[PDB]
Amino acid sequence: EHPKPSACRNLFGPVDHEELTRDLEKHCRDMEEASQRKWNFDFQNHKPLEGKYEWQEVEKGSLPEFYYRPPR
Amino acid sequence: VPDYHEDIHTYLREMEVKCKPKVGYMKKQPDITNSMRAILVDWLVEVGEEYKLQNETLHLAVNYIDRFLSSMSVLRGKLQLVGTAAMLLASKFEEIYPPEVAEFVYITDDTYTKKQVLRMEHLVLKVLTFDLAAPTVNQFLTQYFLHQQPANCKVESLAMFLGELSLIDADPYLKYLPSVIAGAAFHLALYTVTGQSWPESLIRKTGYTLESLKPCLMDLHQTYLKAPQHAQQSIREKYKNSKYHGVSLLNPPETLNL
Amino acid sequence: TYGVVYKARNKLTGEVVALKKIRLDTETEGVPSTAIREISLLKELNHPNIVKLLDVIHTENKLYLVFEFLHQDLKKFMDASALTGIPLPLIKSYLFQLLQGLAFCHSHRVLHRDLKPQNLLINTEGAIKLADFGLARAFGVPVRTYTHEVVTLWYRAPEILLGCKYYSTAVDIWSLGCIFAEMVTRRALFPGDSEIDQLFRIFRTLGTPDEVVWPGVTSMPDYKPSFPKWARQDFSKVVPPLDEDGRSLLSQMLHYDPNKRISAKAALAHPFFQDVTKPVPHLR
Repeated sequence: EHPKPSACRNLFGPVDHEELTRDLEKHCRDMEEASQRKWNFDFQNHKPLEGKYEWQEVEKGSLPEFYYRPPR
Repeated sequence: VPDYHEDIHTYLREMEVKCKPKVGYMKKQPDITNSMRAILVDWLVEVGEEYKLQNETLHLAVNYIDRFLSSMSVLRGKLQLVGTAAMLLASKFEEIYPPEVAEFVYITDDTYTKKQVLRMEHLVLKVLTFDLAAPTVNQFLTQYFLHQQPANCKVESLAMFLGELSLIDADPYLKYLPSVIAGAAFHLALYTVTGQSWPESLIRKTGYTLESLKPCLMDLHQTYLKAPQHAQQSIREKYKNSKYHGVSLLNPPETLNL
Repeated sequence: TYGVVYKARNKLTGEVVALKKIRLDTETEGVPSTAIREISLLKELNHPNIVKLLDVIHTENKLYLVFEFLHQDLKKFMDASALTGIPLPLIKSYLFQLLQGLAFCHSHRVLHRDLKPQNLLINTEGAIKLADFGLARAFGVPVRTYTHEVVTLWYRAPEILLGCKYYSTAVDIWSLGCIFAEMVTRRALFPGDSEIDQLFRIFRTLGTPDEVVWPGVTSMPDYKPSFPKWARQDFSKVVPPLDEDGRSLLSQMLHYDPNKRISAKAALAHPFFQDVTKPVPHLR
């Protein structure tokens, strides 16, 4: 089918794809600090950054299964 | 649940103020006008009717935009992106089977790529702080419905119509809390079809009296009386069908004695 | 995989946080519904009987949730305590605590679904908290949420197995009654292999659901009159080590009528809960 009659309708003409992409990207990678420093954890690549918090490695045993439950 | 109903209503009343947009937030926006928000919400309704989406999603979706546009700026071009991402985030909370992203991209006539609808829902979920559960004008009429006689048809459908007509116009419905808009909607359809005024059961439970809804009633009647001449006619067509008792064709009442 | 969890204690006299990682494919539907729903419904809830979602962070392809740390789930604790059995004061404590959390959730418009004993978390202080809220779905009234049959089989209400159109607040009460009746004897009451045998295991104890006890069963879908005429088992044998007070509460909370099952806010004033104090378990 030639696309749905009522729903398929462009609203505000053309847009700038490149500017839109960089605007989204900036803010996407801007989300840092005040949490990366509050939890003093390098959340970008799962790295236990040094600080007051004592990040430790935990085996799957001796721990509730709620913390490593795969999504279903 | 008649055991927990009082507590649920009190919690809803308390939460209705946190999940609220700031009044007059948009005139500050330097690219968009109310004639654009009305168009966006119209398109939202048209999409919702052509995907068999639940009526709770729409009321939720237009809420998120109201809590987004008043917190982070947006240009004219990517407003449809905000609307599409709002529908995507609302349907993944209230619908049993959320539609796929490719379908939403197909809806907007392939102007936004699949990677473009995302990275916006990425943005929306953090400006709202992941507080998606927002009380709205559907969740309040539901509580008020079970006190307008045990059996009364064509009341729980015109009231929904008057609740949905609220979202189209920001001015002046962006001031009243959802609990007052719902109360005005419930006491307009009831007077339209049955005759009885604001029930005594819900004037000692919600605390509102029929005097403290007069602004809401006078705001809602004008929209009721002009809906056939509005520039965005999709909700009227949506409720023209027999699923909702065809109340969209009922004659609006002329005058009130409130 | 290897570092599947990064449990981080605090040095500045703080609580213990744990990291739950969710990997985002970012190819279809964006973030999954099972994450959005849990994140949204676990921030409005703040009770001393619920896990606290301390923090949420969302990166370009990963989503971290910082939870409070609770030592031992109920399943492993009761597996290790099967030899001696759960002491009566301890189960009294673990009932007076979970009922509070369930009542709080129900009064907060949020509905829990799967009260598996693996979804209940205890710690060394004697506290207990509801853990998994992924299947939770806000209702407002029980006539808003539909049916999808996701909850675990051994803890389905007799109304859910037969097929309904809307949930209620009695599903959680039924599951809670099953757990209560199940920790006294340390045996899952109704371990059916499928829905049909689960139904046939339910009827064996509570008697065939005649219209006298259940007004709305005859017209219920997926109900048939070609059902065995099993008797109602005497409760003195279903759970032997219960006191005189506890006879009634297990029977009211295991009732058939979804509008009769005793509400959680009403279960705390039942004469069973008269002298409850919290001891400490076997090192959690």
